[PDB]
Amino acid sequence: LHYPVTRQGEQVDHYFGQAVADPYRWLEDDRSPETEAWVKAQNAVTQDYLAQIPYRAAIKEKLAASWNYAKEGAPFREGRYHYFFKNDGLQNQNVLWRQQEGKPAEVFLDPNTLSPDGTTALDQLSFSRDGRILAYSLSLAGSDWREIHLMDVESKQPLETPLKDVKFSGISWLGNEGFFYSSYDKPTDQHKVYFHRLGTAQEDDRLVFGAIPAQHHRYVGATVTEDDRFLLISAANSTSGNRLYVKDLSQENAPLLTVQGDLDADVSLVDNKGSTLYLLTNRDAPNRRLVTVDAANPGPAHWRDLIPERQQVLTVHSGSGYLFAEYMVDATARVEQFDYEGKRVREVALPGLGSVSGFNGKHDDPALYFGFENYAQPPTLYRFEPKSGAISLYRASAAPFKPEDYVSEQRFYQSKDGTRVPLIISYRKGLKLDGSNPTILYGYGGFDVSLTPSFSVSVANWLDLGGVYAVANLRGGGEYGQAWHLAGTQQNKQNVFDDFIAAAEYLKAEGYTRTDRLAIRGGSNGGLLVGAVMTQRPDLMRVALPAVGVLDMLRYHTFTAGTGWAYDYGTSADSEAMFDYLKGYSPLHNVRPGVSYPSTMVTTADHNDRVVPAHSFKFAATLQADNAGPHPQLIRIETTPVAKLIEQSADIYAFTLYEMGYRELPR
Repeated sequence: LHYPVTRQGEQVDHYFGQAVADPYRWLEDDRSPETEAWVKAQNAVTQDYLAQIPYRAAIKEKLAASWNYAKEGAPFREGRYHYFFKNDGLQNQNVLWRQQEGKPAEVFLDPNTLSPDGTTALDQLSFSRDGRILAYSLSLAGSDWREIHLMDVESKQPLETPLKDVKFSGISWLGNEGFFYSSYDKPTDQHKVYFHRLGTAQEDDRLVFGAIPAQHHRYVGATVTEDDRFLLISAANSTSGNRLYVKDLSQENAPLLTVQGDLDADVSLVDNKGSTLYLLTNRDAPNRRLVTVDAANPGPAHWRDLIPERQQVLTVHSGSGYLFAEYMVDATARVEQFDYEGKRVREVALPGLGSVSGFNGKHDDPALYFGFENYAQPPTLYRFEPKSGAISLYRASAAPFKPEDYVSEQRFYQSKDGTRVPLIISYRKGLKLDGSNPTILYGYGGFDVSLTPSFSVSVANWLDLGGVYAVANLRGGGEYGQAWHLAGTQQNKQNVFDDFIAAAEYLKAEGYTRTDRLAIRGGSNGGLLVGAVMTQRPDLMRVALPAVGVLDMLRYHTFTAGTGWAYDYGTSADSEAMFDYLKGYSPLHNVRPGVSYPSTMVTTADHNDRVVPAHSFKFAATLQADNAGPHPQLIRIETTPVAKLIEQSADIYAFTLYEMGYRELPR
């Protein structure tokens, strides 16, 4: 196996008088002739290696087939039509359909046509109060930038020229006058809120917040309440914590009032009832609570509990004049229904143990819809009649997978410090705990993100191939509130890696699998997780699959959206203690010459806005130069989409099973 030669530069960075060599610094430029040539060469070696795997084709074909099935989302009324997303199984992007009373359904907006190879994608859609105008954002290529298009809903033709330079933005209508959105320029790290009035040019949009020094923030958002009474402005500099402001829209030129003026807690708007604001917050409540306060004196000291904090994490949706409190019980959902006065109407019986979506609707919606799923249960839709609480099946899944053919169980293990951590293990019924089943252990562990049960075609296909899929709810995530999150941020980040290592040990000890049959996987912060564990414990697994990971913890913040993750990671510039902690686990800086790493398949796109390819490029290069054992250190750089995903999903599984010693499908 001959790796492409990777040139070593002379770059040397210094942190607190300490020197650190970075020979692959030139790879940080993913658009230079050199880097693009290296990328091309690498993909060559990789595809050549995968060519050796006989069953790859069968896996791809199995993946393709099982994916082709009709999908249809929940309907939602706007104006005089009911809209709904559909996919006949062969379409890259879901199509928005529309239908009027008794009349036949028609296509309303098909994103696939907006681009030859379906590159451009539909992100968010927002209808005016009357449903006569639709604003929707499109993401060209694969960047965080957007364009907001404006369509006349009746004729389905463009209303005005699209708004440009929109990013990390919402789209919230003030009646039928216009909408609020966010952008970094006028109308480069000072995000601002602007108001676009229909019938005017974007160059004249009025600045609402973010321009004066006191309002400078990296991220700002704006939302107008359903009844058009209040404008809520959130402002933040990092991924956790935000300030919040309110403006009464029934008054003429009302001033901004401060709901929360510090970044010591997250607080967001749920709805309003008259002049009373309903807010979800973790302020003085690690598991979050729902509070109310009068909009005319909305400070934290006046907030009053509507739904008090409990031992489980709270999330709140509103619809049909009710509030729906979703609680997380060991990563699985439970739902309760309350009225705006805080009185509990009932516990809503869910179809089982998993994840629920929905329960979101307008004040007047006669019925609410919700989806249910888990690792063995493909997405199912239900109709919930609010008043009686009657539930009825709305759309069974057309996916080619029978739930009862699988097992999905929850187990708890203990991490290094004794902490109890949940783990959900899924597989085809009939499996024996003899420790030989090929297994993929997945995790994330960060940014208060909770890994709740989710159905995946690619995963269900791994289960059919005889493999085991295990998802650990590591600290760093939000499964057990802020405490769970914080025990995995900054100088505690090692707790996340220890929890992951312990899950690996549990799976072997319980007979699910063994070291040569274990693969660990993760994406982004999960890519960091894999990179950190494979460098600290190369002896723990057979295959490592770090996707789009943050792997250079010393320079991650000098890049892209990296400037916004300091809350969770801290930066090498904060202090020497933080620099030392980061250098202590930074994957890129912990690869050592002479170590035998497991077979690795680093995945990433050639260009990416959120997590720059440089992380993966440099990590892969470093592994190829340092690895001593006979295991291949490869990198697959992606260069239509679902056809490219299936391709990549097949490449990963083929590589994994092949590296575990298989030369014929496990089953």
